[PDB]
Amino acid sequence: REVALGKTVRIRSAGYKGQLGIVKDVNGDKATVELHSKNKHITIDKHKLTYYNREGGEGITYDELVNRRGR
Amino acid sequence: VPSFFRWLSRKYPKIISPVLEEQPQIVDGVILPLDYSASNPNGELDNLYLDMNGIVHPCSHPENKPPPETEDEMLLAVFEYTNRVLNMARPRKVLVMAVDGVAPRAKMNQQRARRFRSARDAQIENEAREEIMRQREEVGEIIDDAVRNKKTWDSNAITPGTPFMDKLAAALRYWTAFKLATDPGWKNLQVIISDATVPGEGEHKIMNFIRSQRADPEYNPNTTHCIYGLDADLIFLGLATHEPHFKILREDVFAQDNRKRNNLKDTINMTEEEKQFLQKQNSEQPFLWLHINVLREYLSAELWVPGLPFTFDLERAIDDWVFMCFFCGNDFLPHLPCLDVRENSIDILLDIWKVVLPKLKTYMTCDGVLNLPSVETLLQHLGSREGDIFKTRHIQEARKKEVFDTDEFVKLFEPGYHERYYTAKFHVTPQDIEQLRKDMVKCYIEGVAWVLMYYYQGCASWNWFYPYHYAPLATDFHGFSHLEIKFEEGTPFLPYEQLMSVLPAASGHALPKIFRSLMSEPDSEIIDFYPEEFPIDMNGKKMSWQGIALLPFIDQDRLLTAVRAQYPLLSDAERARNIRGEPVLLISNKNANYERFSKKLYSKENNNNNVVVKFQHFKSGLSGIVSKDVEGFELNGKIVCPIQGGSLPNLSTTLILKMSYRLIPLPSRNKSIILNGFIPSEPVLTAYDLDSIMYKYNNQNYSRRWNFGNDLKQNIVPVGPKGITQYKPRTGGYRAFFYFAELS
Amino acid sequence: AIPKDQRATTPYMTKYERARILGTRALQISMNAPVFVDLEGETDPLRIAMKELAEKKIPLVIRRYLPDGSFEDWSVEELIVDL
Amino acid sequence: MFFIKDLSLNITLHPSFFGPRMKQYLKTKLLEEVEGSCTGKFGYILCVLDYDNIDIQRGRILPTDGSAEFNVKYRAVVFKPFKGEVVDGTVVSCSQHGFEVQVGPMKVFVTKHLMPQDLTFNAGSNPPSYQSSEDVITIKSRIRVKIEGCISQVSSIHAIGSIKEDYLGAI
Amino acid sequence: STSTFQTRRRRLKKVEEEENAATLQLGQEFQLKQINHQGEEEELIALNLSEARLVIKEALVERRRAFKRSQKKHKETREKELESIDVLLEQTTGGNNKDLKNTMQYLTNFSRFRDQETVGAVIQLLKSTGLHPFEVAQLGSLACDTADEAKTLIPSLNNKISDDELERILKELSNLETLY
Amino acid sequence: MDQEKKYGMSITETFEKPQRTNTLRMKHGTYDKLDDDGLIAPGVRVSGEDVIIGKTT
RNA sequence: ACAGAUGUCCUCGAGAGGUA
Ligand SMILES: [Mg+2]
Repeated sequence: REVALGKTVRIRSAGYKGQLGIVKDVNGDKATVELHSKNKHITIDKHKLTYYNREGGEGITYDELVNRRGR
Repeated sequence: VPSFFRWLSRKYPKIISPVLEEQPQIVDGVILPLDYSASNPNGELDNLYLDMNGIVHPCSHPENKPPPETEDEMLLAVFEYTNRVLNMARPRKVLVMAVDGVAPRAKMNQQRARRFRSARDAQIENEAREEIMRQREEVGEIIDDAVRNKKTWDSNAITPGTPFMDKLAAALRYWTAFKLATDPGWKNLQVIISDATVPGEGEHKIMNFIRSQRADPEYNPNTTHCIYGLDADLIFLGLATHEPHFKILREDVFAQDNRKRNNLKDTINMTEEEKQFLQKQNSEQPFLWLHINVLREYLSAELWVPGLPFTFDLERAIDDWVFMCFFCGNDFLPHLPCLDVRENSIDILLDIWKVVLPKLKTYMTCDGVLNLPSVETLLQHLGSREGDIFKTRHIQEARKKEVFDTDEFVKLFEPGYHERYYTAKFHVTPQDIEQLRKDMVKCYIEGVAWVLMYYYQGCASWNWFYPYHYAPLATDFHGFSHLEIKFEEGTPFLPYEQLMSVLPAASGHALPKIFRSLMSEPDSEIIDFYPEEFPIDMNGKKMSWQGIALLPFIDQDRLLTAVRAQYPLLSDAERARNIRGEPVLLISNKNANYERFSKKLYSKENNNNNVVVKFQHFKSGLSGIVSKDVEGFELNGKIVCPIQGGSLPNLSTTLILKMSYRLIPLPSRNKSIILNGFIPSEPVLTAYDLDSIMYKYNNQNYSRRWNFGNDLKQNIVPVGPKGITQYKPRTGGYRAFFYFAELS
Repeated sequence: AIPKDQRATTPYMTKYERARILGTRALQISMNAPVFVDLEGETDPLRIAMKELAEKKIPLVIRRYLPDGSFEDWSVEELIVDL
Repeated sequence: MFFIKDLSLNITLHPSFFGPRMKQYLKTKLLEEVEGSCTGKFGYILCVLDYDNIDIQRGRILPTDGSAEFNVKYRAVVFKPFKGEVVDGTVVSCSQHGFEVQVGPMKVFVTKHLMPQDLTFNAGSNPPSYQSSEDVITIKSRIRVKIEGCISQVSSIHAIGSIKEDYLGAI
Repeated sequence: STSTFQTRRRRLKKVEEEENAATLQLGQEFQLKQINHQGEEEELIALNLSEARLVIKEALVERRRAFKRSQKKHKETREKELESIDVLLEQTTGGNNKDLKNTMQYLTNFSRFRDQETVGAVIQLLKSTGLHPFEVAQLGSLACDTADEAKTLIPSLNNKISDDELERILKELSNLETLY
Repeated sequence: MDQEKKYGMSITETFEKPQRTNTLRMKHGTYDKLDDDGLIAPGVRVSGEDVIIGKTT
């Protein structure tokens, strides 16, 4: 149901701007996104973080709900 | 356990409740007779409806021990099963007994195929058994001809109109009369019998009876109802009655899935110990409850939509849900190719409805009347969405992979299947594709309207049929925004006409001499409608018995001509069973209205069999119209026991009063409105369950094994009225102020 | 058997007795139970128990068991709390 | 035949009712619990006399939780089916199995092999009754029953009666 | 729920004795000289059927005046007896207590004696003998005509052989019961 | 280290990505990081109880 | 008439190497 599941995302704003990670568990509004360089998990709002492609490409906002797809 | 039961248990877990079956004490070998006037631990019960087919069917030709004796064994088994059910439920107001009878023409389309498939299976298994005996006799052993001639019970022979139905109906009346006479707790109980002569499918009769009991101004809205049946759609049909005090009783199929099924050979290995353990284990059969009052709250919390021009009504919310569930799957129309699993498509259809509701400016259905443009938009949205569902289903089937065969050659996953699917049913011609698509669209719309009317406002056609075997594919009913549906009432089929429309195979011999002679002759006017080899079996996905037949339909005019030709030379005694008949109501000797009935009918008035009495629910209950009995019952008489070898003592007619019962005609259309003065049940749900049902849960994902566990910890749920006031205290004052003060 | 009021134990409260009464009162106040003192802005059950014990307003009875089996009942209010 | 005993029942009072009226709370709990109880050891507690007399003792607080257990000392009328005596009862039901003789708050069952061969089941009369020479028992009739059942006290007691030998009739 | 302390090796006595038969042989818990709550050595009561009705009626009226004064501070023959019993039971006990109606009806329709003086006379007459209170209760509850009928219906009465005083007090009970 | 065991003759484990439908008793960890062969490509960040080798029997 | 799947933790005895 939730689009944000297993898709590589980039953290925007806050103290982790520009970081790359993969969201593992999503519940309610907060989304748990792991970190690549850092071995820790940070929970942030799904709307704030942008969405990228698994292989690589342009980044998009949380408008994936309208598109109902990836990339 | 069926897939539907698993789906409803996963989505709605609290609806499963445990039962409390009393075990009579055994002291010094004797068995203590359990009391009936004692309070029922499962809550107070007033009305109990029983589908007699669902009891007489499993008892006969069972999967463990077939009845060795004659029909007497089956009669004893059904009698003890009914006694056990009555002692388990303990009705206090009215007990209803109904068995399947004459059904509308739409039901023959699938019932005929099912009966023919069962007959073919019986024939092939009999041939295999005969081959087994032939091989066994080659060794040198000798087997008595009685064992060889000991065939099955011929389950196909159990059809309305047969003498077996009359014998069962005669036995049932004696059983209920004996129960009323010998049980002091049945003083206020009223028993009605709806024999196979009375038309109905067993459940539609119950729906008509409950709508007729709701056809009285003084009917109490707080009365409780129970319906017992093995059918899966029974639990769903009771929701449409709009009766909050509803609960469905049925056997625990969770345990019966992996219950005792050992062979009889192993029962003698350990002699007394193992046989005693086995007979103690199977003596108790667990059951479960299917309460609908709790399910109403779940439906309310799941069908809510934020933003709507109209007003959100709970009663109207259930109407679209029940219509959609019937559309997805029912025993009247072929299954849609898109909706084959019937479980995973429910959520897809529900979210489609949720997303289309803001676009529409009106509800789905209005008291069973289908809104044509709204349903057109709904099916258009489904067809737009059906492509993704079809692609996902094809991908799943391909991953899983990695008698005519038709669907395999269709290759629906390849693009351009619109004509490929139709080629499996018709020829490769362009204009014929459009013609058959339009015909299928019209027929499907008419059938949907007919089933909605039948399940909401009763039978309206009695002769409508489905002249097709394959449902149209996705993106169906494209242009149909101009048709107006108006069904015409038709006379119900006669018992012989219905019996031959069921079309039993050549193995069946329930027909009289004339009909079997007209059938078995090679030069028969309707010989084309009766196959012998039956090669019409065709898989079409699924497996085992789920395949459907492809045999040609039966013309009504030819069957009518055949029955009218065979009627004149039939014996008068056999022709005397052609009467449609009416339900028979039985009351105790000390009933509240017994004095009035004995003073009005069967009394010193001595009217010429035309006086009728209409009484209300204020006194005793069971509102309706009573008429003089057409049987041989009379005052100061005796009733001969038909069980013979059952050791049942004879009874007099001064203990039980017998009369013909007629349902009160409906003044207006049966609307879906909660009656005034209805007392809501105790609040049991919490906001946590509301949020759980509002958020999409992927079968709980087995995160903490919450699906299965302390199921017995749910305990019993209180039933019946709770509190004099029918309105919950919101703001207000006085009583509400005191409640707020005592709560906070 | 109960030694009337010719008791011979100590007229003071032991540390174990103080701990046991404090724990029992803390549990009772933690659950929905009446309080016989003026909370006065305290919301921890243990501190409420100590406040109740400050002026001996705890309706608890100590049963001191003799090794033989006899026992004498001592009221909380009559027990001197010096520790 | 009824007995007056000095039974005792233990009630675990919750701390939520640890007020000045906990005594009356225990009193009403004892009334609502003990009345109508079909205890196997004793039988039926029909009623408790001397309500304003029953005394409670100091309640021991359990180590596990704050709930206190009270050992009340009450006295009440107890009815026990017992075994090996004659007793008078009134029928309330009849069937082919037997007649449901009722003595006080009891329903003693008589099986087929209990009564003598001078009783045959029939439904000719208005009440279904066992009819034979010089024996007339009906739905509502006088009958003397001798109890020889095994009671089988498991959270409830029962009784099985006999009609053999004279004096066990209407009289 | 017990009223007697453990004694005489209750833990593992196995089958100490068979359940009570006709020839007396009382049970383990219903033995004579029961333990009294305040003290000890209290004999079993001698309570008959008619005495039970009077006792329960007295308890009912005592509780009736009790809660009647509490709420005030806070603020023919068989036919007449049945109505009075019903209106007394409707609010005194409360709750459900279904079994109380049946036993009250049994006491009312089988009341051998309906006067305090009558029951006083009968138990002052029965206290002369040293019979088990169980025997005297059955003797005063069920009316009897012949000595052999009393012996058969009420066993464990073989200690009386003369049957002269037995006939005398049987006639006394008969005339007292007919004097109702 | 992981290995394939040949039970009997034809009951041999295979390295492939399992699914919630065909396979039974799957682990609580995620499976998206796996590939068609059931082995995760080098250079992919992993954490927790994520499945690295996919084997079914 | 009717009826095709899931419930979360598995080792166990040993051996060896180390930390306070
Ligand atoms: Mg059906």
